[PDB]
Amino acid sequence: IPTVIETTNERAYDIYSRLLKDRIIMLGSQIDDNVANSIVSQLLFLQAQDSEKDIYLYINSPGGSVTAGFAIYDTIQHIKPDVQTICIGMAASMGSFLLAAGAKGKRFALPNAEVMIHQPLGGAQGQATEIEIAANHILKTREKLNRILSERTGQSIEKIQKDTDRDNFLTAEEAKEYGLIDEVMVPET
Amino acid sequence: IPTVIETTNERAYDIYSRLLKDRIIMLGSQIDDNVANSIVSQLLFLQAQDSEKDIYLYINSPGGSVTAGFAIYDTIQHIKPDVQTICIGMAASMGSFLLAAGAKGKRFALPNAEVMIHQPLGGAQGQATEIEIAANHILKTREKLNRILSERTGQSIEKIQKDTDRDNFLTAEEAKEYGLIDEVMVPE
Amino acid sequence: IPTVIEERAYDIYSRLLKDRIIMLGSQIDDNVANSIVSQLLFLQAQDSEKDIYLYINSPGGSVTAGFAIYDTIQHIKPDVQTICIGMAASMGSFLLAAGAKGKRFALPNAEVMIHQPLGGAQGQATEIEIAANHILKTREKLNRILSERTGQSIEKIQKDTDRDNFLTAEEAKEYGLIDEVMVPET
Amino acid sequence: IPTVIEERAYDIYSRLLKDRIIMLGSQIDDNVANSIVSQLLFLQAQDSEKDIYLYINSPGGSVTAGFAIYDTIQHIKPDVQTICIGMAASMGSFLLAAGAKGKRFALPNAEVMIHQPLGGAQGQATEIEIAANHILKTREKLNRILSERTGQSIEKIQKDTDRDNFLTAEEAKEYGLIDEVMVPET
Amino acid sequence: IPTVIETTNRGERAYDIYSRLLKDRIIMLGSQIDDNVANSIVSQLLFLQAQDSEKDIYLYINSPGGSVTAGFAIYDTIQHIKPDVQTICIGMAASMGSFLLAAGAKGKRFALPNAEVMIHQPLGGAQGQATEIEIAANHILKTREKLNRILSERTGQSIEKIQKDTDRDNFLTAEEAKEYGLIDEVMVPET
Amino acid sequence: IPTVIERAYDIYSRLLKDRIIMLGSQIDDNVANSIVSQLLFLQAQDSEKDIYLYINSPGGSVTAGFAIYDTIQHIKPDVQTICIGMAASMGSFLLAAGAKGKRFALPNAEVMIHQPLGGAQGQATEIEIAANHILKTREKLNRILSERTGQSIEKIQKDTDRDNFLTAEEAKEYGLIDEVMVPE
Amino acid sequence: IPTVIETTNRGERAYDIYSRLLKDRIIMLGSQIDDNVANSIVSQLLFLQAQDSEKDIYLYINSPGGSVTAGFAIYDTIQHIKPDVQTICIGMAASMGSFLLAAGAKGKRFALPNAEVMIHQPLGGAQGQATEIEIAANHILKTREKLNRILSERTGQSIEKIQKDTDRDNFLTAEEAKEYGLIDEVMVPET
Amino acid sequence: IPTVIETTNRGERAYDIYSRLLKDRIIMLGSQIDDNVANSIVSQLLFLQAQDSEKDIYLYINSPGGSVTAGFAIYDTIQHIKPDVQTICIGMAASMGSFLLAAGAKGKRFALPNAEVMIHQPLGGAQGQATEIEIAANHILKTREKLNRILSERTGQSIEKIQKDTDRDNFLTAEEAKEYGLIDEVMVPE
Amino acid sequence: IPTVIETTNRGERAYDIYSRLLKDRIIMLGSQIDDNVANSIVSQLLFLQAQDSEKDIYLYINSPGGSVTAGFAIYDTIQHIKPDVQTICIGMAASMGSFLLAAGAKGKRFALPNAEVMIHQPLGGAQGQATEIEIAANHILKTREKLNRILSERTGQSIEKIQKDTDRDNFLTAEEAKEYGLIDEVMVP
Ligand SMILES: CC(C)C[C@H]1C(=O)N(Cc2cccc3ccccc23)C[C@@H]2N(C(=O)NCc3ccccc3)CCC(=O)N21
Ligand SMILES: CC(C)C[C@H]1C(=O)N(Cc2cccc3ccccc23)C[C@@H]2N(C(=O)NCc3ccccc3)CCC(=O)N21
Ligand SMILES: CC(C)C[C@H]1C(=O)N(Cc2cccc3ccccc23)C[C@@H]2N(C(=O)NCc3ccccc3)CCC(=O)N21
Ligand SMILES: CC(C)C[C@H]1C(=O)N(Cc2cccc3ccccc23)C[C@@H]2N(C(=O)NCc3ccccc3)CCC(=O)N21
Ligand SMILES: CC(C)C[C@H]1C(=O)N(Cc2cccc3ccccc23)C[C@@H]2N(C(=O)NCc3ccccc3)CCC(=O)N21
Ligand SMILES: CC(C)C[C@H]1C(=O)N(Cc2cccc3ccccc23)C[C@@H]2N(C(=O)NCc3ccccc3)CCC(=O)N21
Ligand SMILES: CC(C)C[C@H]1C(=O)N(Cc2cccc3ccccc23)C[C@@H]2N(C(=O)NCc3ccccc3)CCC(=O)N21
Ligand SMILES: CC(C)C[C@H]1C(=O)N(Cc2cccc3ccccc23)C[C@@H]2N(C(=O)NCc3ccccc3)CCC(=O)N21
Ligand SMILES: CC(C)C[C@H]1C(=O)N(Cc2cccc3ccccc23)C[C@@H]2N(C(=O)NCc3ccccc3)CCC(=O)N21
Repeated sequence: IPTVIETTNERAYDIYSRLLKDRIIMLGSQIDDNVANSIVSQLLFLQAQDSEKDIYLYINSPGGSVTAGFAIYDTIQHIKPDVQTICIGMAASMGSFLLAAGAKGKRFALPNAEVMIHQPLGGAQGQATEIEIAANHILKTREKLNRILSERTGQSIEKIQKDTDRDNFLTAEEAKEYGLIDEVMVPET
Repeated sequence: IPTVIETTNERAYDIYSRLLKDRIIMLGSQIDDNVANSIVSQLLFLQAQDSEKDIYLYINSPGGSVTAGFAIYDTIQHIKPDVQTICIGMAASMGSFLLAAGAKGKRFALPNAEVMIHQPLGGAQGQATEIEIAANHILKTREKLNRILSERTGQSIEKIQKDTDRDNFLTAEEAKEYGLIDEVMVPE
Repeated sequence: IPTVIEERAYDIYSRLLKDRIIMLGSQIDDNVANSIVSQLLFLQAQDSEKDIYLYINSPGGSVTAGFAIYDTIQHIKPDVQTICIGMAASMGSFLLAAGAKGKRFALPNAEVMIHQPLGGAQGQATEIEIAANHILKTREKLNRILSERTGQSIEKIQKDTDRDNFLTAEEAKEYGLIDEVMVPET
Repeated sequence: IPTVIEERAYDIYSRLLKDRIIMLGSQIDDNVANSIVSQLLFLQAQDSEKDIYLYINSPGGSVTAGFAIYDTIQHIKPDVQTICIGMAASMGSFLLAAGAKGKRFALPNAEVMIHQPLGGAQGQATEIEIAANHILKTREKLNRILSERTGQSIEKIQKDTDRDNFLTAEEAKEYGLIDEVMVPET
Repeated sequence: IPTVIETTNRGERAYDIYSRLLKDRIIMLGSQIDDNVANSIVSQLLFLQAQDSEKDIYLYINSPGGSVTAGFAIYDTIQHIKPDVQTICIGMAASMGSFLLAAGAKGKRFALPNAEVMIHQPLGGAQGQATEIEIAANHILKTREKLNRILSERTGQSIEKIQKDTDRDNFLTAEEAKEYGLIDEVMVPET
Repeated sequence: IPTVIERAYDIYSRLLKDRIIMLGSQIDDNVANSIVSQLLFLQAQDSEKDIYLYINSPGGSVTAGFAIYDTIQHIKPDVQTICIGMAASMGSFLLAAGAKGKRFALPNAEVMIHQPLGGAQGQATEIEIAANHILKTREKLNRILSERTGQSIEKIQKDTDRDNFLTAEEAKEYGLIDEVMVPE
Repeated sequence: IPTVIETTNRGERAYDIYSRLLKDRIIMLGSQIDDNVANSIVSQLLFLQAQDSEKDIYLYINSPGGSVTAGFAIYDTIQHIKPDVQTICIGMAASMGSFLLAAGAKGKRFALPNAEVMIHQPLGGAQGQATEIEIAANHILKTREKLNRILSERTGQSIEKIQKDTDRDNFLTAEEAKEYGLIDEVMVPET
Repeated sequence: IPTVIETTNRGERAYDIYSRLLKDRIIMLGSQIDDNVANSIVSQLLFLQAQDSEKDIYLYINSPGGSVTAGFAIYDTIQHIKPDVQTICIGMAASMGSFLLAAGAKGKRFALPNAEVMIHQPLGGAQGQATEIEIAANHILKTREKLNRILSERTGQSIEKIQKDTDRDNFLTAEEAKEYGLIDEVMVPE
Repeated sequence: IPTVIETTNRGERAYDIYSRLLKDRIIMLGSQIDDNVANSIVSQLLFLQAQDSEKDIYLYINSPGGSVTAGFAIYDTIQHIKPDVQTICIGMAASMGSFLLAAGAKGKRFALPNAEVMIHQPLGGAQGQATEIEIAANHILKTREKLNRILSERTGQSIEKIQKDTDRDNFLTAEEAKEYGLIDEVMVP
């Protein structure tokens, strides 16, 4: 991880910390509780710095913990600044959920980025009533995810259910048509 | 596993095979598909030998596969002879279910034998709809087990549900009172 | 595994085989298939008229090994009865359905399950394609034969095998996988 | 593995061997080959006129062990029928094709697969060269014999074995690996 | 990792050797491409643009390749930014590494004389139900078409030729890579 | 392993009744002891009649191989050697050790010859001892192969330096076998 | 392990090949010498004596050696019994295996032409306190003196030569073993 | 890894011992050659050129070799840059390590008296289908020709002799390496 | 590993204890000799020469030995540089460690009273074809002759005596090492 030195009228930054100085947050790995806590803490801090200016959330993630994902989601919605979401490389599972949770009109993906949507994965072991509890829980968390995706894509709950049943790979352009993003970010002129 | 000799007008038997000659079947281990297939085959054979005479099912088992258990259960009910069930040492899970499935009035347990009843155990991993399928399945299998236990003990489905929620250890005497067995087999 | 004696000594499974009963009681692999195939061919040579009884308590297994058993059942002259006791799943329930017309049974609390075939593929994109085309062609093949023997449509079987589908013995009868639920005697 | 009594007692596979049926039902290694070879030589000594039946349900295996079986089949006087049930892949399908002319069969839903031989090489560049030359020479050898026995060209076999190639029984007949699909009575 | 110290009029700065290369707009892609490596490269590229949107960037490539998806994070970011990104293959560029070598700015894709370039199909895996394997197979095949289409655009070779030539591992010399269109020049040694 | 009845025999034991010995696996001390015991027994049964040694082996222990070799040479009967499938390393050595004019291979059988493999670990003088030993055992093997193929020690050394795969026909030309056993 | 059936005037008996050799007073020492192998060989020797105390016994040796203690179980039993025990080295006799080769009856110790004979010191181990290591070291050294003394008696070589010659691994040809006194003759083929 | 502190006119600067050697244009190739080691050495070489394109660079070699590809990253970068790169074998230079020893600037390839130089063929592996093994075999053989050709150019020995001499492991003394042409001089004590 | 601070009147510096010893021209060879340890020691020796080509260097040795090749990297660099390199065995010097102890500047090779010196043959391994084993055996034997020749030169003992004496592990007291010629004096308190 390289270091960059910025000159003034000189401060040293690791490249990711430097991006954070310009209000860019990197969600570039599997989403676990650690990654969520860091992103949450960055979002809260960037608000305290400036509650008006845009934040940029870079997403290259295969997804991960639903619950950790919702830590990030709730914090994005809570804070005053618009949070732009930009999918580069890949956004899958909770990663593509969070891609869709970006501020209205500021959800992007670069041309060859990969977006995937599916159902949540989990597990249950033990007594029949314990398995029932876990099954009811993961199903309730599927309804919750599907409801919010419906709100933010404009697709129906019924269509999202059908389309998330098995792994569903989308192109950037297909993600735009679906409502997961607003624009495909074309290269500059 | 020792060998014994029978005389008459002489054959060598391993001790378990000799018990089988006197219509005694040993269910003495964890119930898996192998054990079930052997017990099923023994039951069918003993019927062909004599469709009138009683069969004796010895049970010292912690239970095991529900499906394999129901292979034994259905075969017991299907055949013409009465199948006595005798719990010695321990009958737990599907083992105690099968103890209760013995012929009416011929379900026994020795004084210090342990009987335990509980819910079926399982597992599910993967997508939400896959976990749903597995959960619906194990719950349907619970209703099925509870319904048959109700029929054979005389207890209500509601009471069996409550009483199987956690592990429930019973004495032989308590098992009699519950309806899982008919008598505690007293000594000379 | 106990021994029974009638002047001749038999292990219990071999004694069942003397009365034309074959035990399919485990995961279906190439060994189990070869044994069952060999038993079926032998029972035909003993008597080509008399019924054979195929006991099924199996979670299924190899599709290819399953089709060894299937083809041999169809090839031989005797009717092969199929009787599901405990559980018949995957290729086990396929073979349950392959029994002679009108002689496919299940006992009351037996469990029947149907689903799609499972497999794997690893390597280059064209290698994965080959494996994917293969498992899909083997799904069509299984679905076609199940359609023929249950009387259900290929389209319905596809829908119904998409995820694991547990059936009661009675539900299996209604579906056409078996002909009768074998009730207890009098 | 069940026992049948005919009084002489036989394990089911040994009984099949009494009727000149040899089971090739597993991965082909040196053990399996040695057993099959020994069975073939014995059956010849019993009767050099009567047909032998080689059952094949194998994913293949050792090329060299395979050629032990192949050479022994060709050497002995009796015709060796080959019958693919379930699956014949790799060296298994090679041996299926090596059966006596006009007596190579497969049951309707049996699976036949052909591909190139698999191997490995590790060490110095000249050691890898030696191993590479060797496996390539053994590919030419296999392809040449398959060409002779199917009637297909060496060039077509090379193209068709490049990647895994799954065939139906009917497709195997058209290809020349077998002479006929063994239909049931109906 | 060696530290070097630079001297100026406002002070001395200490740099790890790689960070010092980054100060001169040189980015090191020198390992298996995973999501971490991609995120770092992307972040470097975005930063170097903000420093100066006119000046060239130099992407050193010694990589066996790796994640296709992580590779496309780097690719899309190269194309998006204003500066030309030079690509220089030293030692080896294979799989997604050679793809990215070809994605350098037109006329500024280089390889040193004894560098190794390899092209092949993407690798993957699938396990489970037949319809799950179908999905994965369709996906990796669509990703092959996507890679082949872009390689066609940037080498000038046809999609049909790239398909044939990537079927199995295909090792190229630097000179062969030039002829193929993966690079523009073999970088000869100086005077 | 199937049983045949004539008196019940496992298939390999039945081959032994007709003086056929199976060398069908990696050569270790167990396999050698069995083969040696079979050879001594078959001599006691009949010291005139031929013995048939089937070979489908990748080779193995040099020392165990020489147990079989010395016993073949010692006994009165001719021991035919027949390579089916594969004969490599000590397996191809033993193929060559068959009675003069009765060394065969079937058409697609594989014969391979190479140097002996080994290992040494510890002090410099311990490695020296092990190196001298494996080199002396190479000379020994090369000398006997020279005697039985008719090739020179120098040519065998060159030809065994790296793995050398031969066809049955090539093995005949080389002198490892006398004939390729054709089908009638 | 194959079965042979011997057909005679009193019967039809079936033998595993090794048991058949034992019927002709041939004992197989064909593996690593541990306590099991020793107990079997001892039991065979005692039985063959009870069968016939006049007739020769034949001890086949193809062994890399092993337990010294187990080896001395075999040695002492050979010396105790009345019959001569011939020893025949085929393939290899090493460590305690070559010791036992030398322990055969005087004039009846053989090796086939390409058999390998090796002699060396006993191997062992010690771990723990200094006085425990001392005990183990004294023990293995006394056991070396014991082996060397008996080898001296049976080869005719001096204790001091055996010590020098067993210091490192010492490989001998059959012919060299004859010259050394470990065997009496190299068994040459018929003619 | 110890730290040394220097005193000058622009400060008092702390260096890890290896970084201090780099300040005097000395690069340490002291481990198995993998892609990391190559990238570091390449980056050091490019930096030392930018510092001063006239002054000599010193490449210390104590390596058993390693990746051929990574080795050629170092080789090509040495040849590309303007400064002479001296090569000095201390302890051991084997496989790609001895190749790089030979790639030093003409007349400035050294080895200390008891240093060990070894040359052999490249090692590799191949697993899978016959055509896959063919591809890998052709590749490692083409890479052998490539290495042999360059060694021929820099030692002055023929391609045929190098092939024969690299067939199995070949250990050389420093003096034998001089005679062979892998180095120019054995560096005697002062 | 503790830190010491040199508090002077001109320049306060912090040093890890080993780096501080290096400031006084003391090099620690205190572990198994591998290529890393050799490269570090070599680099220290070269640096100390550049600092002052007249002043003595002190090489502390507490090592069980290790790589012969790496050992000869250290040996050759000692002999090459202009300063005398003192060698001081404390605790233990074995294998290549005792070789390097003997390679110290004439008259400046020391050992403390209860230090342990051990000499033996080099250890190695060989696996594969007979000709490969031959090559490895010839190599380790040539390397033994090389070590024995240099030990002979620096102890004053004959090559024949060193061969005999290194055949098996040979433990020496400090005093015995002096008598042998591996060191010049036992450093008394
Ligand atoms: C609506 C709150 C934004 C306001 C309230 C509050 O509820 N929290 C709890 C709190 C803790 C962690 C994460 C959260 C995420 C979401 C919501 C709340 C979260 C802390 C917050 N503070 C703050 O933001 N300070 C700004 C700041 C300063 C320095 C670093 C980072 C942020 C401190 C003072 C205060 O009253 N609050
Ligand atoms: C009892 C018959 C009324 C049921 C019917 C049948 O469906 N099967 C299939 C079958 C196979 C395995 C296990 C089963 C368990 C339960 C029910 C069936 C089971 C076998 C049975 N046979 C039989 O008992 N023969 C006598 C016998 C002799 C020796 C051993 C065992 C049984 C063959 C003749 C016949 O019509 N049947
Ligand atoms: C189709 C045969 C019914 C007729 C024909 C044949 O095609 N095979 C091939 C063959 C081999 C193995 C398994 C098969 C499975 C299915 C179809 C074929 C299979 C063997 C068979 N034999 C036989 O049944 N013998 C009777 C027998 C006696 C005792 C045990 C087993 C079988 C030997 C004599 C003979 O001509 N045949
Ligand atoms: C047709 C003969 C000319 C073949 C010839 C021969 O070359 N071998 C070598 C040999 C050994 C093993 C496997 C082989 C496979 C193929 C060819 C050869 C094989 C043995 C064979 N014998 C035989 O068949 N005996 C009959 C028999 C009886 C009982 C069991 C098995 C075989 C013994 C007598 C004899 O001359 N021969
Ligand atoms: C061309 C605009 C669309 C760029 C736009 C934007 O979309 N992002 C998102 C973003 C995040 C990560 C990686 C990306 C890669 C490609 C595109 C976008 C990427 C950040 C960017 N910013 C910036 O460059 N700031 C300057 C800077 C300073 C120091 C380091 C890096 C960047 C912040 C200000 C701003 O409006 N944007
Ligand atoms: C032919 C004699 C020259 C051999 C002589 C001899 O020195 N041995 C030692 C001995 C043991 C093991 C393996 C050997 C292999 C090769 C040579 C020798 C081997 C065995 C042999 N015997 C024998 O053949 N008995 C016949 C027999 C019958 C049945 C089965 C096996 C052997 C016992 C009686 C006897 O004096 N001898
Ligand atoms: C020469 C007598 C001193 C032997 C004496 C004795 O000391 N033992 C102990 C004993 C046991 C095991 C192994 C030994 C090895 C060496 C010495 C002794 C060993 C057993 C022996 N017996 C016997 O040989 N019976 C005959 C026999 C029959 C069948 C098989 C084996 C032996 C029982 C009768 C008897 O008095 N003795
Ligand atoms: C010698 C010029 C002809 C090379 C040319 C070029 O092609 N590269 C690419 C490049 C990158 C990495 C490693 C390489 C290795 C070999 C060849 C090329 C390599 C970098 C170089 N730069 C430079 O040296 N900058 C100075 C510098 C400062 C600090 C440390 C290192 C270098 C940047 C400016 C520039 O145009 N170039
Ligand atoms: C009498 C000349 C032959 C010495 C000459 C040389 O050939 N090397 C190669 C070299 C590299 C690595 C390790 C070695 C170990 C032993 C011998 C040589 C070694 C280094 C030296 N330099 C120097 O000392 N610079 C001063 C310095 C400053 C800081 C730390 C170390 C040294 C660079 C300038 C120079 O011309 N030389």
